[PDB]
Amino acid sequence: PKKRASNGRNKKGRGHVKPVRCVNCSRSVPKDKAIKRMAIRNIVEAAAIRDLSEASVYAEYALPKTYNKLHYCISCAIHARIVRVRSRTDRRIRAPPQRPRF
Amino acid sequence: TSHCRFYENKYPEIDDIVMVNVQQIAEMGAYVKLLEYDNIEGMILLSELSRRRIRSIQKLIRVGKNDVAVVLRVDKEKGYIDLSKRRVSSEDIIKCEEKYQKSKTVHSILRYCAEKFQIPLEELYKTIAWPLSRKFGHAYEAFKLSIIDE
Amino acid sequence: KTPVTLAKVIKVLGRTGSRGGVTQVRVEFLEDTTRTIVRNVKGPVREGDILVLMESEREARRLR
Amino acid sequence: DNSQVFGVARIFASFNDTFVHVTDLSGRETIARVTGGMKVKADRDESSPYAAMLAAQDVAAKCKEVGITAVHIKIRATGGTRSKTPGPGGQAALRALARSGLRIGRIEDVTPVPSDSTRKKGGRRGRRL
Amino acid sequence: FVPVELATTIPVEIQQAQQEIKLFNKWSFEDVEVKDASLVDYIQISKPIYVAHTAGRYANKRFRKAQCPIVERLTNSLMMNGRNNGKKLKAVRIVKHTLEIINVLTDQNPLQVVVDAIINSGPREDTTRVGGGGAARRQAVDVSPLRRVNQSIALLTIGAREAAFRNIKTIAETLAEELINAAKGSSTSYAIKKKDELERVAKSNR
Amino acid sequence: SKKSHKDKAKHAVVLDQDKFDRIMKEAPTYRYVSVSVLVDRFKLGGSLARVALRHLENEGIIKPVSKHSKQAIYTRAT
RNA sequence: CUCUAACUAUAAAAAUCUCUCUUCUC
Ligand SMILES: [Mg+2]
Ligand SMILES: [Mg+2]
Ligand SMILES: [Mg+2]
Ligand SMILES: [Mg+2]
Ligand SMILES: [Mg+2]
Ligand SMILES: [Zn+2]
Repeated sequence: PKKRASNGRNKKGRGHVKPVRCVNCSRSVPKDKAIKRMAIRNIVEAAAIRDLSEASVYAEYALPKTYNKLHYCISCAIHARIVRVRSRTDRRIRAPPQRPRF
Repeated sequence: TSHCRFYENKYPEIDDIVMVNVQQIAEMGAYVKLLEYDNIEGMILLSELSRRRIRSIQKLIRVGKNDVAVVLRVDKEKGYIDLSKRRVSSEDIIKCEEKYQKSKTVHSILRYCAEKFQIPLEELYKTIAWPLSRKFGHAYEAFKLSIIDE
Repeated sequence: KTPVTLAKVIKVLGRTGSRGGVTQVRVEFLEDTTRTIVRNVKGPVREGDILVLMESEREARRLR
Repeated sequence: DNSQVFGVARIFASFNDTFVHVTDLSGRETIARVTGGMKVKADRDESSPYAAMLAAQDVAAKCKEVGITAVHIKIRATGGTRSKTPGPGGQAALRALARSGLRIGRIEDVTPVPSDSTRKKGGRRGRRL
Repeated sequence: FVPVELATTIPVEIQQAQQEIKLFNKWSFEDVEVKDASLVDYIQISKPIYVAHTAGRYANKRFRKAQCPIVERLTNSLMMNGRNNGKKLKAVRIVKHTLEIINVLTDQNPLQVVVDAIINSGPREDTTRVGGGGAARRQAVDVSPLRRVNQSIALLTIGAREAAFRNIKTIAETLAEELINAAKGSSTSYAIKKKDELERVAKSNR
Repeated sequence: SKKSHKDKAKHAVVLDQDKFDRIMKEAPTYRYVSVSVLVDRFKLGGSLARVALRHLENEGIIKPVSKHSKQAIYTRAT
């Protein structure tokens, strides 16, 4: 039976979208059923911020960030802990998991 | 008595392919007598033992027999060796067997001489072994020459 | 050389490892007390111990 | 400027055997190439942070002998059609490079990112494991 | 020194100046100090004791094991085999004989020799099982100072035990030899040899 | 049921005159004397280890530190 | 009744299974 009224795709009026590959297993999966995660982070972690600051010329370097949108498959997304199985009454909710920190 | 390593130093060198006779195994790894060199034990790590996944320690170790080996790190203050067995190529084991056989033939000959003369094997090596290895590069080749050319 | 250094724990970050027998702490050097590392300990520790480290660049990574 | 002789650190961290490869400003001149697999035994802990740590210490010693005192970090992932996410070792390589006296300037990420080109390896269903 | 008169005549040496509590009325707990700073507070030479034998609840809470006198912990770790498991007076006698023997060889008040041997024979970096079965290895980690004390005591007693086993020398003499050799860095000692090998193995598996 | 040790007699079951001059000569210069120490030098069987060890308490050749059974602790007389 | 910030990151191998199933009314 229908487990998802949206079918998981989130297409609703296209018929076909262009697939994208998984970052882990390289699964040719449609771009909308290709759960996306925008990893924006520091090129140097908080573990080495002090070390870099003490041992860097150009006092108060901006310490540029790194940006990458990861296109996971769905099997990896279940397994690589990105997305989790949910209650059938919890599948309703599409909001992100409540603002990890405020 | 059997002592006095064939090569230049009692302690080993860096990255020198070695030639082991295993004696016992502990939990950490195998402490193995070195027969290519004089007597000093080497440590073969468990994680660095087998090409295949480790499943049967005694099937591969074969306590009481000889095998090939490679040295990774050495200690030059009191004597300690780190050894590996996984990283041995398909062809290097052949040169290892031939070197073992020739060095063991030389060892047996000179041990026979020392046992007949009751003088420590080190002194007989002092008078015979390494000046010969300096002249020809191999004591066994020089022995064959002495068979032909005196 | 013998670069043996000491490090007094300021906090213990739970117990990690597949065995469940190792712990993870945040150590701060006897010198330069504003410079800290996270390190794995294999044994009973609490706030006050002084670990002995042969390394200083190493940082603890959760054992799985 | 107080005559800080500059180079570019130019770390390359794949998911195995990270690279630390310092060069001059031009980049046509290569010095102190020593890599991660250069210094480890397990043939697979080449990507481990300790391998990159040791490689970074060696390049720091070599370049300090050379005369270069400050370096420019150019972090590169494996790039291309692959995962192009930075390897585990390169981060520790950068930390160890900043540790050993060397001064740090203009960290950059220079990973090669494509315009969705040259179909990825693995087949349609990809690596099944 | 001021022998107190009583209807019962305690020996003079037991009456002399007894605000100077000694271990076996022979060795002074003062003059004994811990060279290493990491293992202080886990070696209990600070308190005085007249016997290396006390029925103390040193195993109720988590960390009272440190507050046990270090000589008492050595005694408790000597009594380790099925054939001799409950016998502790024998262990006290063995430790006493070891202390006099160590006093004979290089006087160096034997409590200091015990402390120095314990400091030296304890490993500073160890390993743990982390391998996920197929890729099973060892993994380098650090040791707690309390576990350093525990492990040093353990290998010292094990070395003494297998030195005494089917051997002419008594257990006290073998323990004294092990303690003397571990006071220095003499690799002939079994405990220091195990320490060195374990630290080397941990180095190999960073 | 083995034969690995291959031990010899390795012990003077009966004391001999030259061995007596020995035990007397290094009666001093052995800064610690015991049964095992005495037999370590191959010159005493082990039962006469106690015999020679007790005999040295004749003219104060060595001094007692403790005389508990199952062993003995003696230092050189100074 | 007034607000848009923090972050990572494991995939070794594991095949198969024979009976026999039995009422609910004050
Ligand atoms: Mg279904
Ligand atoms: Mg979806
Ligand atoms: Mg339409
Ligand atoms: Mg799967
Ligand atoms: Mg009984
Ligand atoms: Zn995938």
